[PDB]
Amino acid sequence: EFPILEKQNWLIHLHYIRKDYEACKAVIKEQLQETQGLCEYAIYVQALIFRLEGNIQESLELFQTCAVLSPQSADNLKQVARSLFLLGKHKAAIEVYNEAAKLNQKDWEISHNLGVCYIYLKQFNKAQDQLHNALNLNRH
Amino acid sequence: RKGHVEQARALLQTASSLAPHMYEPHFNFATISDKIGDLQRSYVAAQKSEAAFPDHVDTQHLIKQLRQHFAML
Amino acid sequence: SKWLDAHYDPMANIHTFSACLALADLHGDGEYKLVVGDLGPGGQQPRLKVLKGPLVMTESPLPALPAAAATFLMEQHEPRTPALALASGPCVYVYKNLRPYFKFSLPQLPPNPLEQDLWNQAKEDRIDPLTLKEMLESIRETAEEPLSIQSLRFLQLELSEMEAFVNQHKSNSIKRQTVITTMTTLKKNLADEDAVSCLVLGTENKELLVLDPEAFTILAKMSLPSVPVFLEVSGQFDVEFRLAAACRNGNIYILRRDSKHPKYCIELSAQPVGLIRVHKVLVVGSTQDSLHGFTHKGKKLWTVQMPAAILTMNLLEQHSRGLQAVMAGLANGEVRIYRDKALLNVIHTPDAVTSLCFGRYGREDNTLIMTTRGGGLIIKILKRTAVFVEGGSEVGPPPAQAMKLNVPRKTRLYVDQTLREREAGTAMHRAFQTDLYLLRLRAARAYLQALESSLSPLSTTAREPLKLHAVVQGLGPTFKLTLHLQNTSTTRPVLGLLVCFLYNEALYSLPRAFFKVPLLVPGLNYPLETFVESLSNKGISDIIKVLVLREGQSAPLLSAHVNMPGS
Repeated sequence: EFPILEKQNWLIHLHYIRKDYEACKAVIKEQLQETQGLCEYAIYVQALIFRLEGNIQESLELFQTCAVLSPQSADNLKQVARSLFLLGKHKAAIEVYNEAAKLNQKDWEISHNLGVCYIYLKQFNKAQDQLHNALNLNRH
Repeated sequence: RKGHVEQARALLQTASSLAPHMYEPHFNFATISDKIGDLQRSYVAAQKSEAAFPDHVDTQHLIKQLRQHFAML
Repeated sequence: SKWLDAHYDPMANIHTFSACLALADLHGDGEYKLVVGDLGPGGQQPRLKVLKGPLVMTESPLPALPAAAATFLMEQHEPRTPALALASGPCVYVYKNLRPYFKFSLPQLPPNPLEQDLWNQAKEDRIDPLTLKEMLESIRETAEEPLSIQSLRFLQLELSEMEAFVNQHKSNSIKRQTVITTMTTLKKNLADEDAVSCLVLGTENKELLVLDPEAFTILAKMSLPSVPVFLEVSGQFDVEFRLAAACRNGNIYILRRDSKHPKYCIELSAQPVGLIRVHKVLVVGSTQDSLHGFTHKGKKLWTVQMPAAILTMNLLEQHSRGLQAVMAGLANGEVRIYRDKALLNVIHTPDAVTSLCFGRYGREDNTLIMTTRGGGLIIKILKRTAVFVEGGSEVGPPPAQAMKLNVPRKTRLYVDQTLREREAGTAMHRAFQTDLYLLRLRAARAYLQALESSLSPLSTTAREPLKLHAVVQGLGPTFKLTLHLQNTSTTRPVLGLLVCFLYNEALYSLPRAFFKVPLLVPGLNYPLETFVESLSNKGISDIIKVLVLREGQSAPLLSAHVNMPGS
């Protein structure tokens, strides 16, 4: 048929789970060029490859595009704030985690990354209960 | 040793740009910039402390300390 | 506890996965015929391949990139082999003795009715370019329910195309397909193999279909909050039914018999690369190479670490011995075999293996087929005499004598030196202090000799350092001098200082000689370049100063740059 089949994400997730990052970059360039543009999962795992290499400044603007195409998803607004925990800008990240903490409740790691990002600040007392909030939902 | 972090992190910043060999500022950058939390510059710091001197001990206990943070939690 | 090398054919081109290989008898005889959904050596066209003996039997083109392969029974009509199923796109193609028929269709779930109002307003020539582009922004941004496989390209089209498609874009009857990801087999109505088999299909709409033999309508429907890529079934029916599935979010989801919700959820740290069950425990493979194990309800039982990256996992089942083991195709080329916590054996020979099955091939009952990463083949054959042992030695920590207490040897030239220290040492202590007491004075009298002149490139009040260098292009009569300023504050931008260099007049010019420095931001380093124009060959040092704005002429950070002798 005419438009796109638009879903071949089952293959790209097989490449990234196999750590074959050189063949996966071809299919990301293939599927994004096969569609007219703005594919979702081809953007996401391309940002998760650059975050494995150290290019965290490039794995933050790609997660900004992935924060646009689905603003009701609690994944990317959580996954952006992981890429801001690593660039050093700590206090900027604790509100984006709160931005995902209100779009979804009862989540384990969002109440845990808020714990560890307070300890790299100097606020300690409101970090100790955050991990207690992160332990009761899921022990790790 | 005294506490002047931002003073120290600029002298190592200019010790590296004068000697683009000699691993000792590069590794020493990545134990100031790791204790703060900037795990992106503290990778490229401890990247050059491998290429300019491999078989170091406390670089290989630092890149694998960082590459666990980069994959997932 | 050894194998037999059947063949080794490293020249073939078989690019596939462990999900799309199957062992069944395509002609109804006793010969088990391997079937492989070959993708393509460079991502080429998908071509179906079946195997008879060590070489291929029939090839066939495929409509799309295939997902998995299974073999399924009809009823008691004939005792022939189960009919082959092939999942590819949103259309599974069943194959029963190489007969292409029954292109099954997905249910094609319809979009949400807020999109249907945009579907129903422009098709009667009531189309406006602006207010269509804003009504879609009220759909996607408040609460999505998007179905944006086709609805997104039903909305992203701009002013020029949509006004040219006032009839066409509204004649595009949307199909709303959804691509199947995976496929597995469940014995229907009972746990025995003599009963019929029942399809389970997971797809991109995070839902788990379950199909029926010979009618293929729908049996039921399950709801999962994440897209599944690895799944299995314990296999029972009509009294109890456990459906386990792994997802892209790194979780383990299990399903009850009729409750269509994930009753128990357990997580990992990373993506599971394979989901295989044992008789009662269920194992996963993390991509951090930590092969776990979880029980029926699912708790932590044991964990084996693997010294290389996991790449393939599969199930071992011997009909004679009754042994249930789990495979692990590693990255260097070895294939480790494991029971509950014991390594059974390894096969070190080939390169990296991507595909793996273990069953009967043709007449022989013990065959463990594997496949190179380049596309070639390698076949192993077990013998009847070999039963699998541990047979593992006691590999200790350090049995090597590589370093036996590396300590340097102290010769006679040290042992006479301690006798000089023992008797006349009391004169040596007072000799050190009164020589060090001049050293503190000689340092501080030379320290303050430059601190008052502020020769040091470091400061405290206005907090920048100053580095400077002669650049490579600065050679000969022409000469270029860079200069490096950078603030050391976090939030205090120093403002509008002055750089001037007094210098003993040699025969160079330096035409600007007095700048106004820009606003230094905290963090960035600034290159500042000049142009020395020397006329003949001399060498004499410059002194480059930086001042505060108007009041303090005390000149902090004056750097006595020593020049190179140019020609």
